Amino acid sequence: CGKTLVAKAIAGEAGVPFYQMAGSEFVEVLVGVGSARIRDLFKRAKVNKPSVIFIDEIDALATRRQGINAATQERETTLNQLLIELDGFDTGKGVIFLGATNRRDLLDPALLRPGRFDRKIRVRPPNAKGRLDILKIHASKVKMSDSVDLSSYASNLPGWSGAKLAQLVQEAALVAVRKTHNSILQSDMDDAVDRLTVGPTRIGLELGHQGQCRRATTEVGVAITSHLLLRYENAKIERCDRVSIIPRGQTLSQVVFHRLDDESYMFGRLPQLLHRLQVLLGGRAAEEVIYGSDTSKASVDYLSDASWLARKILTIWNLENPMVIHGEPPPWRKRPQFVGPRLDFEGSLYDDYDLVEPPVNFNMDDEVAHRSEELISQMYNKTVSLLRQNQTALLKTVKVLLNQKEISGEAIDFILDHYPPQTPLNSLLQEQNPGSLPFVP
Amino acid sequence: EYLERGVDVKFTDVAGLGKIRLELEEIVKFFTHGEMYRRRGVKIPGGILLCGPPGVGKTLLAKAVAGEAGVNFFSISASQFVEIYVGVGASRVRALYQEARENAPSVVFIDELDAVGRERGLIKGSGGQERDATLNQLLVSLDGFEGRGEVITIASTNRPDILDPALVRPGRFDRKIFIPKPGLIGRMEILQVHARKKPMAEDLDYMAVASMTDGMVGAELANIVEIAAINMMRDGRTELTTDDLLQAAQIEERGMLDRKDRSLETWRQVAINEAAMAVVAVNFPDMKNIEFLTINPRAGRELGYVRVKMDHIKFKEGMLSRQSILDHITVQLAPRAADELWYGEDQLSTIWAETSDNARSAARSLVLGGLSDKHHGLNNFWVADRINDIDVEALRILNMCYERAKEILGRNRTLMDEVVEKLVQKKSLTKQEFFTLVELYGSSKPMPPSILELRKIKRLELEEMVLKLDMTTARNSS
Repeated sequence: CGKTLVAKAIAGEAGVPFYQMAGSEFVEVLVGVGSARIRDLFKRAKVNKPSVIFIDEIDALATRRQGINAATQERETTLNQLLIELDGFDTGKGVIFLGATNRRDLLDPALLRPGRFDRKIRVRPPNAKGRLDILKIHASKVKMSDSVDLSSYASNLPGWSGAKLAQLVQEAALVAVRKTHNSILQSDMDDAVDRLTVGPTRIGLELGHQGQCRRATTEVGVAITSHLLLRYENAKIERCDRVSIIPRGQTLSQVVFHRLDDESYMFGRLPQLLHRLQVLLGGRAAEEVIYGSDTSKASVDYLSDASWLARKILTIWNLENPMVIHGEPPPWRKRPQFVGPRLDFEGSLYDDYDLVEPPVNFNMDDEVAHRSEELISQMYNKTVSLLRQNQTALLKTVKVLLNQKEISGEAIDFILDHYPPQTPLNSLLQEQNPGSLPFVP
Repeated sequence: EYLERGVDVKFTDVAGLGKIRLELEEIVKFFTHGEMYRRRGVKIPGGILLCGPPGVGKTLLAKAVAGEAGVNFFSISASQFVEIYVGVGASRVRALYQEARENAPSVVFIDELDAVGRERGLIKGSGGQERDATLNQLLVSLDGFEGRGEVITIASTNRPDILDPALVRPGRFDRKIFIPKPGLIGRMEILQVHARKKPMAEDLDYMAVASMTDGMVGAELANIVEIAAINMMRDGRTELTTDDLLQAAQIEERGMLDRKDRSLETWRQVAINEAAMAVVAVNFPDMKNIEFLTINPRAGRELGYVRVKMDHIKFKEGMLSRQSILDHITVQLAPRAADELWYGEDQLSTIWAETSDNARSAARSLVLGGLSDKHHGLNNFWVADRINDIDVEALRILNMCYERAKEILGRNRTLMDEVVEKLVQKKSLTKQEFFTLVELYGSSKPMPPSILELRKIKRLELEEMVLKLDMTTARNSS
C-alpha cells in the first residue's frame, strides 16, 4: 500500500532529513548492538532538526510476549531502549517518528499507549478511483496504447494494492515484449490480468473427454442458473463474465464472476440468499438433469457450500421464525478466493461472527438438521425444476463451451434469447454443428 | 547506575489521590518522624505495594513520594533482572540493595514484579530457575538477615494474584495499597492538572466532559487532554471551549467520524433499527435515560448507536433484578421485530444478527444463573430429562420477550415514523428533541412499582392482618 512511499512523500513535501531503517536490521546476534543503533539514530535525528525517522516492519522488534537463544532478550532490550527514547522526547524539538506495520495484532500494547504512538492511521487498500489513479501513474512511465481502458481494470480488480498494479503493468509490458508489440495493447492487459489471477496456460495438458464434459456441465449449469435467475425473477446476484475449461494454475476450470458493489453486500435479504443457494445447487441440478441419476464428484464441492449456507440461514442469522438458541461453527473452512463462486456476499461465508455457543439440548439440534434438510431439498427441487424446463439452451451452451474451450456471458445470454423455454431437443439435435455460434463479438 | 537525578515530583504534581495521600504522607512521616515511631517500640514497615489498573500513575506516585520524602530515588525495571543466563540477576539485585544501603536514607522503586515475582514451579525451564534464584536473593536481601532499617522498597503491580506468598509474608511486603480507577473528583483534578500547561478558557465546565468519560484511567484523561491541543486548525477558533473537549471525548470513546457514499434505503434501514432500539429503550426504567441517538457510521461500526447512563453502582455490586434482565433482552429483541413489523417476515435483513445473539446469550445466562423459577433456581441436575428441559426455558423466555417487544413496537408506530424521519433527515439526535418527540407521540407507559411501594403496602397489610388476629384473639377471649 506504499506506507514507505507515503513516508517518503511526507519527507519530500516537508523538505526535511529522512532517516529510513528497517526493524529487522535492529535484530542481531550480539546483545546491545540494536540499542546502540537506536540511540545513534535518535542522536543523528536530533542533530539535524527538523527530521523524520521511519522504522519499517516495527513488528519484528515489538513482537508481543505471546503465551500461546538470547535473541528474545536482545529484542526486549532494544524495545525497552526504543520506549525510553520515545518517552524522553520533548514535543518542541520538531522530530517526527513514524513506524510502519503490517500486523497490528503482533505489536506491543506498550507502544500503543499515548506518548509513544499518538496517531494510528490505517492505510486502507485503494478504491476504484484510487486504483485508476495508481494505474494512470504507473502507465505514464511505459508506452501505452489508446485502446487500453484503465477504468475497467480499476473497477474489475478489487483489493489490489498499488504494488500489485505496478506488477500488473510491468507484467503486461513483459508480455508485449514477448509478443513483439510496440505498445501495451488491451490484449496484453488481459493476459497479464489472467496471469496474476488464474495463472498461465499450460501446453496441451488435457485429460480424457469423460472427465472434461463433467466440469463443463457443472460450470455451464452454474452460469445458466445464474443467468436464468437474473432474467426471470430479477435476482440481485452477480453476472457470469466468461467460462473457461483450459487448466490454469491449479484449476481445471473457471467461471469469472463480476463482483457487485459493496453497498449491496450488507443487507442480504432472504430472497437474495435463497437465490444464491439456488445458484450454488445449480451445478448438481445440471448434473442431475443432464447425466440422469449418475452424478460425479465435480459437483459435490458446491454441494458442500450450500449445505453450509442454509445452516447460516437457520442458526447464525436466525432468518426463519422458529427462534433458535445457539449457533454452530463451520466444521470445514474455505477461504474466499477467485473464479470459484463468490461466497463473500456478507463479507465471507465460512466466518462466524463469534455467534456460536455449545449445545445442551440435543433435540433442537436434530430439529435444526431436519429443517436444514427440508430447505436444502426444497431449493434443490426448485432449481432442478427450473433447469429441466430449459434443456436445449443448457445442452447447446455445454456443446459450444466444449468446442470453443471458452465462452462469454453475452454468448450465454444470446443462447438463452435464441432458445426460449420449452423448445424441443430435436431443434438443437438437427443443427449441422451444435458447437457453433453465429455471434461475432 | 540505577540512580536517578532531578527528582522534583511532589503530591501537588499528582492528582486524584484521596485518603491514599494520607497513607502517602504516612510514608513521609516514616521518613521524617521516624524517631517517634522507633521510640514507641515500632518496627518500620519496609514493604509497600501499590496495586491497580495500568495508567494510574504508579511511577508518578513513586516519584511524588520520593520527592516529598527528600531522599535518593531508585527506579529499576524488573525485566532487566530476568536473563537467559543464571547468576547475573542475583548479583544485580545484591549490588542494587547494597548501593541503596550505603545511600541511606533512600527509597527504591521496582515496577512490574509479575515478571520476577511468579510462583516457583509454574514453568519448567532455565528461565524459571533464574527467576527462582533472583526471587530467593531478593527474599534474603529484604528480610533474610539483620542489618537494614533505612531502605524502603516500593512495588507497583497490576496483577497482585501472581505474587509469591513468601513475599507478602509479614516483614517483607506488609502494606498493600490499592490505587483504583478515578471516580468523579479525581477526573476533574487530573484534567485540570494536565491542563495547567495549556492556555484555557474560564467558561470550561469539565463536569460534562468527565460525565462523558466514565470509568477511564488517568492516562486516558491525559489522552483526552492530548486531543485538546492541535485539532482546532480546521475551524480556527480563539480559545478552548466545552464543545471541543466534548467532541474529543466522543472521538476517543468511539472513533473518528468518516463519511462515505450511501443510498437512501440503507439510511432508512439503519434509522429504523436505531428507532426500534431507542423506542423500546424509552419504555423501560433500566435504560430510560437516553442522551444520544445517531446513525452516522464510525470506525469499526457502520451501524448507529445509542447512549444510556444509569447509576453504575448496581452493576458493580451485582444487584440487578430479574425484571431488569428480562426487559433488556426485549430491548435486544427491538430491531428484528421491527423488521417483522416493517418489511415482512419474508424479507428479514441481517443487521440484527448481533443483538439477537446477545438476547439469546442473556436468556441462557439468566436461565442457568439461578434467576429462573422453574423448580427454584437449580441450574444443575443429574438426569438427562431436566438437563434437556433447561434449554427449553431459555427458548420460552426468548419467545415471551420477543412477543413483548413486538407488542411494545406496535404500540408506538407513530413515534417510530417521526423519529425515523428525523433520523434520516438529521443523522444525529440529542436527548432534548428525541424526548420531545417521545412526549408528542408516545403511548401510556405504566411503570411497575419499585421496592419501596411494595414494602409499604406489604407492611400496612401485615400490620392490619396482625391486628385483625389481635382482635380475633381478644374479643374471643374477653
